[PDB]
Amino acid sequence: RKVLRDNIQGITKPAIRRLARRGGVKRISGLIYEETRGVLKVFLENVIRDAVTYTEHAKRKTVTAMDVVYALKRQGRTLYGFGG
Amino acid sequence: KVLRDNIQGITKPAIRRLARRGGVKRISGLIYEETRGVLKVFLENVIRDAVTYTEHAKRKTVTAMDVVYALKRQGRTLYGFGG
Amino acid sequence: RKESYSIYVYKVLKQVHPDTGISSKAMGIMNSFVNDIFERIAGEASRLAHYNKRSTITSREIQTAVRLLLPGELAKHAVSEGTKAVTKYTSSK
Amino acid sequence: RKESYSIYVYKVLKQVHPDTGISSKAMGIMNSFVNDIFERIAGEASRLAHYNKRSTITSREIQTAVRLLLPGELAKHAVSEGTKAVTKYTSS
Amino acid sequence: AKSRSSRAGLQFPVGRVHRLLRKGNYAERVGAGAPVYLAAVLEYLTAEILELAGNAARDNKKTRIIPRHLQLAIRNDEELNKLLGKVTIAQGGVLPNIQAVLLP
Amino acid sequence: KAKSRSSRAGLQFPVGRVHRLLRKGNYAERVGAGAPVYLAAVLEYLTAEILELAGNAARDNKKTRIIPRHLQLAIRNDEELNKLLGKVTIAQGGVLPNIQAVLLPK
Amino acid sequence: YRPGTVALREIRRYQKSTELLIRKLPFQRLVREIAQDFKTDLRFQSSAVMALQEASEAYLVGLFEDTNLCAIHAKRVTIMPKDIQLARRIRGERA
Amino acid sequence: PHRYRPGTVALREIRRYQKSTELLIRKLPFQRLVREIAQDFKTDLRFQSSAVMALQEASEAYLVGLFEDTNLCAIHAKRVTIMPKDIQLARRIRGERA
Ligand SMILES: [Cl-]
Ligand SMILES: [Cl-]
Ligand SMILES: [Cl-]
Ligand SMILES: [Cl-]
Ligand SMILES: [Cl-]
Ligand SMILES: [Cl-]
Ligand SMILES: [Cl-]
Ligand SMILES: [Cl-]
Ligand SMILES: [Cl-]
Ligand SMILES: [Cl-]
Ligand SMILES: [Cl-]
Ligand SMILES: [Cl-]
Ligand SMILES: [Cl-]
Ligand SMILES: [Cl-]
Ligand SMILES: [Cl-]
Ligand SMILES: [Cl-]
Ligand SMILES: [Cl-]
Ligand SMILES: [Cl-]
Ligand SMILES: [Cl-]
Ligand SMILES: [Cl-]
Ligand SMILES: [Cl-]
Ligand SMILES: [Cl-]
Repeated sequence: RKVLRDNIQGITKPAIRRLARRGGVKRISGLIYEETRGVLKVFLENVIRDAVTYTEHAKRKTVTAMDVVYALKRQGRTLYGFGG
Repeated sequence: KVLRDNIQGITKPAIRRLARRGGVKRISGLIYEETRGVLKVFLENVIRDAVTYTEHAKRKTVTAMDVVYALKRQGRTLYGFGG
Repeated sequence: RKESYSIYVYKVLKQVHPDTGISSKAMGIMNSFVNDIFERIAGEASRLAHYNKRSTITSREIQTAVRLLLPGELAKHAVSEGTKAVTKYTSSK
Repeated sequence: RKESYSIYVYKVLKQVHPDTGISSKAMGIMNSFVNDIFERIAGEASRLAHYNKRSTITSREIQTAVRLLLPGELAKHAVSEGTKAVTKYTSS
Repeated sequence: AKSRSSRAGLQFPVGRVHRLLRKGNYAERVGAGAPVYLAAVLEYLTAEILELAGNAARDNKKTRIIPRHLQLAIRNDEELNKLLGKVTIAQGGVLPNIQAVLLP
Repeated sequence: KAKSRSSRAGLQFPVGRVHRLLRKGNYAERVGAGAPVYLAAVLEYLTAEILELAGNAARDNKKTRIIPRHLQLAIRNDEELNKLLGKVTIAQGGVLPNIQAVLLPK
Repeated sequence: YRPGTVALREIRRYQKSTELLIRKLPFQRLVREIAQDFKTDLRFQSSAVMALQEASEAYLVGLFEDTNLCAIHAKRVTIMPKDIQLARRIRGERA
Repeated sequence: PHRYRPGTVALREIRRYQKSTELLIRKLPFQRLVREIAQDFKTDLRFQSSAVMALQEASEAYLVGLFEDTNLCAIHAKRVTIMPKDIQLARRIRGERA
């Protein structure tokens, strides 16, 4: 129990670069790292908000993989591999 | 054999107007044919599904609702034809 | 084939804009809207009940469906209206 | 909370590649794949039954749903495969 | 209040909504509160779009809402726009808007 | 001992289980006897197609055990499967090796 | 006036309008032709043809909007096929 | 082929990463971001590890997909360097900020 803060900063320049590389990007402007952090936070907040809604609906305190899969499906994304 | 090319019935000025409604200021002469191509693909996909609904129901007349159901299959929701 | 809610849409229109009318084409759009939202909410409530192995769809499933389907702010208002109606309905059981 | 089809996917794998195996991570993906498709097909068959005021989902709704949901050739073979199955089941 | 709608303080049809929920392949059973909650949400969202389309009608000196006003109301409201993002309103047109770079 | 419904239909996928799953989901008031046979057959066919292509992808990489990566390669390299699964993310599937020509040297 | 001035005038006029822009009959004949290649002897309720046209026109205008953004992005004011292709690739409509 | 300039390096990197399937964001920091975000929505909320991993697989798949579209946008402007406007255009057309 500690108030977490500023962890968006854990999404580092090298992590972001590795992601762009997998995405086939050959060169990266220095301004994309902060931009990327912003889009990632939006995506995560939305998915996490929905996953917890499923969690609380079921009156649980522990978010499960299936709660996330349902939440992603909500965003029109189908995730394979976590139905176990 | 016979010539079935009704897609050419879709006019250049009609396409120009659609593009203007879409806020386009200047149009290359090449986009007209390109536009006919994507429109034909769009209609083929929706009409194929609409008639699949019609046949399934063992009907011969495609209804507005068949098109609406077909549009939904395409991720598009159309309002106004449920009456 | 789709439900008609014309009479109700019309009554709501009189409450919010007493001296404004609505055209037949607009009423058709409104009917499509109501049917669409009804289906999205029931559909998600059905998924919730099955996900939780619940045989009954209750107001809790409708409420959760609403929070999942509507953008944040709008959901707050809808949830409040939903809750109020249920409260009045019970207090007058 | 989702169905496991592992045994069955193992059996099919051997009919197709007796030689090759499959990791558990991959089996997890195959299970997600079967449940997904099962759900898409049944959901659409349900919609079809409702649209036509029919109380029963039959192999006809399943077939139409398959036509609507699968792309081109994959839909043709699936329909063919479904039909064969029902034909043989009906006979035997 | 005699009807279920009346008992709930609503204009939308509670009885009818209960019937539609039961008739629709949603669950084995449907509790009594489900349709009142759903009817209330439908009524509220209906009031929202009507309030806003009504305003748009006035902004053009009209006294009758037509599809165009429903489209203007939805597209000018961030929340309704998100809710109805894949919806096409027959005869609604688009929002008047030109990219700045295109103006002289 | 009774012959399984799958057996009678010439399938590996569980007709009996499929019929029960169809009833558990409340998709309609009733579920006809042929529905689960047709459905089971489609699930099997699709499973066979993917295993087929994935097994291949595993060979092309001197591998004998199919992993997520192979399923991804099989799906993304098949025009119809790739369209069927366009909004699907395969965990640990990676991406197809592909660089825009414009970025490669002359 | 300048073609630019005329174009801008047209945008304002068509963005204020809600009327369908493709001709009724030519659209109807297009629909019939396509349906014919799937199942012959098929007829269309007239409101079904209209639903198709309202959807087809909404779709195309939506596509022109994205197409336009793609032209502006490349510092051009003239849309070209490559703009439509980029928009469609990103919308996921093609490959 | 240019010989070992930064471009040659970027290209080796693209090949390296398009070949692997491992997650690219460090796991503990990602987990901390997830928990931090959840602190708003609710106090005393726990995440199963596979739920965190599910979120990470989905987040990275989303980001690299976004970067692929972004890259096409940059290439469209006859550019090889991606910039914020490329991301914003891709998102606009995707309907994420349309
Ligand atoms: Cl950093
Ligand atoms: Cl770089
Ligand atoms: Cl799953
Ligand atoms: Cl025309
Ligand atoms: Cl022009
Ligand atoms: Cl009140
Ligand atoms: Cl009532
Ligand atoms: Cl209830
Ligand atoms: Cl069973
Ligand atoms: Cl059973
Ligand atoms: Cl049957
Ligand atoms: Cl391959
Ligand atoms: Cl390559
Ligand atoms: Cl549409
Ligand atoms: Cl230009
Ligand atoms: Cl071009
Ligand atoms: Cl294209
Ligand atoms: Cl990893
Ligand atoms: Cl932690
Ligand atoms: Cl995903
Ligand atoms: Cl550059
Ligand atoms: Cl920029």
